[PDB]
Amino acid sequence: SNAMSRAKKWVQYFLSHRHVTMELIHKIDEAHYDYKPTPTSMTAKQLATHMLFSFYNFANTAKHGDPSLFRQKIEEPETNLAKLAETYTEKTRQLIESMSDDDFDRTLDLTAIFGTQMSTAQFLQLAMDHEIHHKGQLFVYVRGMGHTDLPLFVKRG
Amino acid sequence: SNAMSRAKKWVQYFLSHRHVTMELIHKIDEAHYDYKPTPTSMTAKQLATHMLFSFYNFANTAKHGDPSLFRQKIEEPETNLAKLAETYTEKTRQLIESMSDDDFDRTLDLTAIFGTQMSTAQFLQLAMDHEIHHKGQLFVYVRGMGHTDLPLFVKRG
Ligand code: NI
Ligand code: NI
Repeated sequence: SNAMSRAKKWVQYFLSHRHVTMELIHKIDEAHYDYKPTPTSMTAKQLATHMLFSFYNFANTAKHGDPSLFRQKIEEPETNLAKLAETYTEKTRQLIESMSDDDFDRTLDLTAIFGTQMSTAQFLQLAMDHEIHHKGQLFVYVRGMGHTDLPLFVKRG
Repeated sequence: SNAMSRAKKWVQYFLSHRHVTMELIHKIDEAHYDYKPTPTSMTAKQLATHMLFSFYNFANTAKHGDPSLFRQKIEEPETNLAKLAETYTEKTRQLIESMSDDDFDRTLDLTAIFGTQMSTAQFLQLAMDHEIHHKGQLFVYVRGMGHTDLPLFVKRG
């Protein structure tokens, strides 16, 4: 029988990147929450928050096959990035882990949003691309704040 | 005969990102070739070059199922980024497009390099993650140079 479900594969793929995101987030102290590489860039706190919430929305939508969920506003009082990070990483992990293998084949009607329909797997690949994209930026932020010992962009696990 | 048009799917996936990379590269004039967001960061030219060459090596290696190709040094006189970009984007596109669907299942012995064996498809996903990762950084560079009208990080359709 299969050693792992699709869900389990996606979760490992997710974590191989999100773990790095979290390592980077821990290098950001309150003093740099509002750091910006450029005058028109997001603050570090904005960037990190956007990554956590946006991915949660992708997973949430994917899990429930419901496109309306996608732009549902997340209101969270947490304030402390690191705690926020661990909270939403766990919520996101659990959503994905709870999916069946057919769920990944379900078609999502996203014309209203991406102007197109899409398999749940393509949709999740988009969420990954989005996370990897922003993590790349986060790398630049963190070096800008002066940190030089940075993790590999992706974890061997 | 390739029932899944794997190559063709990968190519479309590749281009949906590489096209944005190229749009960004065109916003970089010779005057900013050596721009760096931080004193310890790669220059814009170094970053863009690294993306073009690294991906070419992934594809090259994938196409020929030959791990030795991977760290083969690329020597290129071009100098002009944009031309370099279009040249290597086309070479990369052609390599991937010329692959059969079984090629994507071939196992690559990469212990010497990543300390692990890997399917060609996982290997190509790594190449994509790497491109997306660096394109994220390139976005920070380009805003830093002063450009504010930036493409979406990925082109759909
Ligand atoms: Ni975003
Ligand atoms: Ni790299």
